[PDB]
Amino acid sequence: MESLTLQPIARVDGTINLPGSKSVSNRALLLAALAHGKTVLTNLLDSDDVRHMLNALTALGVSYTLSADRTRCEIIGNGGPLHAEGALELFLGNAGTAMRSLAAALCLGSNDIVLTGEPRMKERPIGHLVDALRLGGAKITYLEQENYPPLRLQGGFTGGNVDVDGSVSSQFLTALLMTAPLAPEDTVIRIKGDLVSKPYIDITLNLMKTFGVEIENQHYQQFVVKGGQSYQSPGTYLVEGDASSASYFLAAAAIKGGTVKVTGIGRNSMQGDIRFADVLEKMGATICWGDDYISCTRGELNAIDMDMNHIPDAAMTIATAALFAKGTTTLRNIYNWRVKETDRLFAMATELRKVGAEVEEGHDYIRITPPEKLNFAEIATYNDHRMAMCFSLVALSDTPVTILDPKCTAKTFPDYFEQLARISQAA
Ligand SMILES: O=C(O)C1=C[C@@H](OP(=O)(O)O)[C@@H](O)[C@H](O)C1
Repeated sequence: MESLTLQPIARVDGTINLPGSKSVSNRALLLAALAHGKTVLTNLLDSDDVRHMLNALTALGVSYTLSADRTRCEIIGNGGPLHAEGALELFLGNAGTAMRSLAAALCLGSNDIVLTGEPRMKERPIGHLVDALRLGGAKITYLEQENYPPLRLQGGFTGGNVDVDGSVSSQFLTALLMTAPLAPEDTVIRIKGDLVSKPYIDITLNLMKTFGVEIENQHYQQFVVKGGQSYQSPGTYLVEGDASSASYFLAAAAIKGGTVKVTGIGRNSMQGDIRFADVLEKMGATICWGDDYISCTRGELNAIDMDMNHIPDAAMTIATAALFAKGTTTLRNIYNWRVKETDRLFAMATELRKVGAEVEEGHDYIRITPPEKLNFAEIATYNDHRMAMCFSLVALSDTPVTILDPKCTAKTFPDYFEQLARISQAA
């Protein structure tokens, strides 16, 4: 199969202009499609997950144009819920941000649409969201395994009292929050218990406000939404650079810099993953903040023991950075790594051991003891962009590393290796 071998990188230094945020991009596209008026999105991410959302909007009849590099999108708002019949099939790859949000949005009014995706997506849970949508009136059918896509959506979400489990994915609550304002009746969303990946809920509320809608957040345990609202185009909107994509470059500097500056995000960013910089600082790196940049400069690197529930995606980057730290690193409260692009706890533990680390794969945590020196390994990537990007960091040592299926980075960052190479120096 395809592979890429990275030669040892002696030092990293430079500036990277980040690709757009996948999280912001897909929310902005769906809201722009539902809104009244024309929205111009700039710095939109061009990656598989965004392309699947764009294809879905095209299939649903939404009109838009894209610039040559696909980062500028002029969307003609539908001025209300999107519709299709005939069990129209929308293929969503392994894009959770599209699968979960569209599963809820397309329950407004009447419809007959099927949502499906790649094999792994048919193994990623969605029952908590379906349960909530049904309590609000939606008719949803599991076409294969109960609690997982594919789904046949026949509409009917009118609002009301809806309970939702927030313990496995914040994407379910995000989906409900963006959908409820357009339902005819008011909706009260009660969180059953714990809420994981909380910062992503803040991203959703931020985007909804940009598109003209606010709701009552009662300490993240209950959300009161007024029905009968309409989203409105914000005019021109700048999509933040991707803070998760930034993690690899800031970590590279913490390991082998040099100073690496990423632009497109800064101290005012809405993304929870900018807090990844705080972790590097705790490990011994120096961080600089600007209005439109974050930079990291090599200091030292010491192991940490931290609850990473607030930054589950960027946290994976700490797992390979831990190979270069002094001491044993423990990342806790990351159970849902198991239900994402791949089971990330199994995958990370398996590949880390291949380069020499002693690793304890806990049920919802991972403990990593680095080897005195790394060895060469051919890294399996599990159709997971982040496994490829995380393991690229192994090359910031005396050994090369071979990454299988390097194009899997295209899920959120097609140009990843060219960008890592841009900051890679021989001297
Ligand atoms: O809503 C979003 O943009 C995302 C929320 C997170 O999922 P969970 O809430 O399942 O942790 C994150 O892991 C995913 O990559 C993107």
